[PDB]
Amino acid sequence: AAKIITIVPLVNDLDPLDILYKLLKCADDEGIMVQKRIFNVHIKKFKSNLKIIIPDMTNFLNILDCAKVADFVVFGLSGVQEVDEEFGEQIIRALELQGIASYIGVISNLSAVHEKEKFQLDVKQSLESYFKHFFPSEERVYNLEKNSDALNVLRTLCQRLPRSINWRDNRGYVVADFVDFVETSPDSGDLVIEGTVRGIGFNANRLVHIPDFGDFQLNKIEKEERQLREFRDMEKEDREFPDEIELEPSESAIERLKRYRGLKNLYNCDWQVDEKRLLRIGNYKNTKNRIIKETKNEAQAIAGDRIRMFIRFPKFLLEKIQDPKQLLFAVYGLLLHEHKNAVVNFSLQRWEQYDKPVPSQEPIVVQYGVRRYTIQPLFSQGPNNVHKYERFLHPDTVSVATCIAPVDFTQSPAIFFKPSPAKNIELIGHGTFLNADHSRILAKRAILTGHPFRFHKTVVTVRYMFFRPEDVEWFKSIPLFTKSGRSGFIKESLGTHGYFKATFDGKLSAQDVVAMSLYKRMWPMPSLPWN
Repeated sequence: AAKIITIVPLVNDLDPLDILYKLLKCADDEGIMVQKRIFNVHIKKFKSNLKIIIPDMTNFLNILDCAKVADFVVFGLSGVQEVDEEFGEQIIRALELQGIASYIGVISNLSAVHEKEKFQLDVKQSLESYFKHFFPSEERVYNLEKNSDALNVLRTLCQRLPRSINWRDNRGYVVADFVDFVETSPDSGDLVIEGTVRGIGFNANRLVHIPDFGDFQLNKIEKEERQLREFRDMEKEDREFPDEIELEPSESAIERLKRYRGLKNLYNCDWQVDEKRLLRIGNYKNTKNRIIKETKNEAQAIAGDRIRMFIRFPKFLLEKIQDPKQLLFAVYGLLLHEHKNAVVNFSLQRWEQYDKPVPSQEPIVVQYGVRRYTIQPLFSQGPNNVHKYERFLHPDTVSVATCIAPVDFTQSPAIFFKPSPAKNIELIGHGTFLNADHSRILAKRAILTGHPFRFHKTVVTVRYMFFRPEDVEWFKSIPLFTKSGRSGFIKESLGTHGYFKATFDGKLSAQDVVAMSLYKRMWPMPSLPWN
């Protein structure tokens, strides 16, 4: 069974094939050297097989995807060019946040630094400290031009036990060496795949996932600036006045507040899980552990088995499949029921240095594990089982983004992004799949404020909350409060423009602000896959 190595140059001045040559050369075997993008090589020197993947370096997602399947990631650093904040640095961060196995840093490049040798070494040392910043396990950064440093790296790749990646190792996966098709019906056929099994294995009675194609059945197994400023302005509004609603004299409160219900305090909410065909799960923690135990047991092809895998595959997709020795063709097992949609909950924290606002309900993409979906999330905070909906992702804390997507039964890392011609993509967030839990109720608050201005001992009279008597009358029965902590109730309508009379606990002043609080139940939205 081969160790999967992928080479990731963190600077565009580095040629990935140069790193490969230097690594291969320090095995005295000119029968390796003469030998488009994914290579199987024997190392008769450490008696080891390596499968070396060079991603398409001009596609961020392809990079991420080669790194997923990797046992070792070899990072190329540059002696003369700085790592780019917007590209290579982001590769480092995306690589860790999605889950990375083992990793080693190299320079293929030192001689390009045309300065005294104390200087060159101190550039290496500075690369070692930039690297240690992200990968503390990694003291040294290996000079691939010094033979004995090249040999070190090679020996490690061949012999050292790889680190593990939870989400991908608790499902099965395979990197395809050969891919061929076979007709069986007019509309479809068998996509035949050859590779070594990794992970927990495969069972023919299960589904299989190919990015970016979808889920498939197994037959058998053989051995721009405009939108920004508007969202920015709404973010500022919601920020200064949450969750205020300002009625105008012209409009109807009955019609504006149409889906809202009376509710002061959020711990007193007694909404059921009623109606606005999804999977619902008793306890997520337990069934997760049942499913993984189950699939491990029922597996028929086990890590290290050479496999011929027949996948029920439609013909119109054949056009999109490209050479498995040039781009990566990988196949991930799905666990029981990961095909089925459910009310799902991720966690989410802004990316480093991400300024732009990220509002609820807006098209965003998640990668979680290997899957990628366009979701429309509802944000809220970390109680009594109901949570305050927040219209915008808060500034500097972790939130819960809930929606309807297919369940994940590892607890895959999550990375959130939009497309944006940067590196054709815009990285906005990161977190992990927490949950299927349709008991999480999302409630959106609305605050109406009014000004008390006449005081007859017991009775205050208030204006500019409502602007029509018939609005005052519709909402008569919702409790009032003041930000100073008093509690109240509307007595009667007063006049014709929404003045009302209200009685309260204590005495109020004309500095006091009286308010009314309403909540609207917020329903998780559906999502669809992304390619």
